[PDB]
Amino acid sequence: GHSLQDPYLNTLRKERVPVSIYLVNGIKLQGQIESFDQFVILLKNTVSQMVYKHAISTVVPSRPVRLP
Amino acid sequence: GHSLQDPYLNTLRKERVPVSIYLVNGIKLQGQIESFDQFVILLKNTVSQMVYKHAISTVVPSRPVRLP
Amino acid sequence: GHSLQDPYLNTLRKERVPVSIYLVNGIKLQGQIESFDQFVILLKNTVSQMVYKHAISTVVPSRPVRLP
Amino acid sequence: HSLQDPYLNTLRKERVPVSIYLVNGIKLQGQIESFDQFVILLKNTVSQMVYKHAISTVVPSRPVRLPS
Amino acid sequence: GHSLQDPYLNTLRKERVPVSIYLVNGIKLQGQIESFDQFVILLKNTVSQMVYKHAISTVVPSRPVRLP
Amino acid sequence: KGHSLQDPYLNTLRKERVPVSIYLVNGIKLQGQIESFDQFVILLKNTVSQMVYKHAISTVVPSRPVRLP
Ligand SMILES: Nc1ncnc2c1ncn2[C@@H]1O[C@H](COP(=O)(O)OP(=O)(O)OP(=O)(O)O)[C@@H](O)[C@H]1O
Ligand SMILES: Nc1ncnc2c1ncn2[C@@H]1O[C@H](COP(=O)(O)OP(=O)(O)OP(=O)(O)O)[C@@H](O)[C@H]1O
Ligand SMILES: Nc1ncnc2c1ncn2[C@@H]1O[C@H](COP(=O)(O)OP(=O)(O)OP(=O)(O)O)[C@@H](O)[C@H]1O
Ligand SMILES: Nc1ncnc2c1ncn2[C@@H]1O[C@H](COP(=O)(O)OP(=O)(O)OP(=O)(O)O)[C@@H](O)[C@H]1O
Ligand SMILES: Nc1ncnc2c1ncn2[C@@H]1O[C@H](COP(=O)(O)OP(=O)(O)OP(=O)(O)O)[C@@H](O)[C@H]1O
Ligand code: NA
Ligand code: NA
Repeated sequence: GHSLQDPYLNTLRKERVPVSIYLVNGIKLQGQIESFDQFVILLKNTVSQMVYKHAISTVVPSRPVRLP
Repeated sequence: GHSLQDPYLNTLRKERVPVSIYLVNGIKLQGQIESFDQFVILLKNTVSQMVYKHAISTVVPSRPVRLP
Repeated sequence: GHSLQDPYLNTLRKERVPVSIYLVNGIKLQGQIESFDQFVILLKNTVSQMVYKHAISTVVPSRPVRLP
Repeated sequence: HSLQDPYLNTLRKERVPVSIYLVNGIKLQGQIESFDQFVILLKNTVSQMVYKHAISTVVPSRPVRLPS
Repeated sequence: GHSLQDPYLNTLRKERVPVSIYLVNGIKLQGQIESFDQFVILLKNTVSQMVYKHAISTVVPSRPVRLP
Repeated sequence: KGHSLQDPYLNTLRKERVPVSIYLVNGIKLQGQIESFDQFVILLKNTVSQMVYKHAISTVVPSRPVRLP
């Protein structure tokens, strides 16, 4: 399920970790995860934007992180 | 669920906030959200059009949105 | 849910409005919506072709259209 | 699938020559030999299985009776 | 519903038929169907690699195959 | 057959810690070890553990063959 995606995203959110989100088309977004639900992530940095999960390849934290 | 996506689109809709919508294929659409449902967004501006969510990567508001 | 997509496509259909349908790969199709269901749209012209909704980015009517 | 199935079944049973445009822009030609919910067997020189998720459009070479 | 895909893939597996698998991105994989489930295919050659179906456009056997 | 192949296959690569290559839909090649996975994502370990959406993966390729249970 999301039995893993969620605590991971939530850990990045809670602790305000800088991340790169890579999109399926190769576009790289940077920021902190402000919030998220089942389908979108709200990314904040130089401009705030709502990102669709279905368009995301990877989420890469800038530092190692406690895992579920 | 859609606990985040929906109040976010509704606030954009209600406050007529100009948005940029970036499609998975890199095309940028521009305008205001007239309405939406689970699967599509109705975008009005110089050009009015129905946009399938599955083709959307990000929604970038022209100014930040305060959620309820 | 479908509260917008259905009445929007049904209106375009009943009114025989010429539409531009942009595919996810950038290609543009033009014609009239002959019919549609959950997964496909039948686009009328020289022949009526079947278009999977999953392959569509946007539907753009040639003229402004209301949905009373 | 109230439209897709009778439409593909007409194409199959009348052995109508078709074009299948894929989401990446590749164009396949042949005839529909069989299909189910997820795949179409496209028949020709070499026959092949096409995933509907990779199809953008299905374009018959001639007009065909339309499901009503 | 799966009355084509399963028996097609299973015939290709049982008979160890050389196949080409084309991905939506243009990549051409070659080998033989080792096993498959609802979502992935195990494609044997130098190692058995897991191919996600959603990434596949077509499956093309190296020779014709009689179905059950 | 549901996930009767994908789960044990990924589980094998996880438990045996076999290095894999994960190719993305856009051609990009990621490399590391499968730390864990759920229905939707795979955690890929190297410098940091990045999260890979399955919907963006075309293939997972083990650096060396392995066997299913
Ligand atoms: N974890 C990842 N997921 C998806 N794509 C990635 C990832 N890491 C790198 N890429 C992409 O792979 C390509 C090659 O990576 P490389 O490290 O050479 O790029 P880079 O110079 O670091 O650029 P960037 O800082 O934008 O990643 C780049 O287009 C990059 O954006
Ligand atoms: N927030 C975003 N989400 C997804 N894709 C984006 C985003 N911002 C830019 N891109 C993509 O990155 C590519 C690089 O273009 P760039 O961002 O430099 O132009 P731009 O700053 O958007 O210009 P303008 O603001 O005038 O549109 C664009 O093709 C665009 O599709
Ligand atoms: N409303 C839209 N939705 C999705 N894609 C679009 C839309 N409008 C244009 N495009 C695509 O984006 C690309 C660049 O857009 P641009 O602003 O140049 O439109 P255009 O090329 O003048 O339109 P046309 O191709 O009809 O002349 C075009 O190839 C077109 O296919
Ligand atoms: N029904 C369709 N579905 C998807 N793409 C199409 C369709 N018809 C044409 N195209 C694409 O539109 C582009 C422009 O088509 P144009 O009418 O200029 O040439 P064409 O005669 O359609 O070429 P062809 O049919 O050989 O692809 C081509 O790249 C073609 O692949
Ligand atoms: N299993 C695979 N899944 C998806 N893409 C692949 C795969 N193998 C190769 N590619 C594509 O090939 C390009 C580089 O080729 P690569 O070195 O990965 O071939 P290879 O698989 O090592 O060949 P061989 O199977 O002969 O060892 C990458 O951009 C990648 O997109
Ligand atoms: Na990149
Ligand atoms: Na094309």
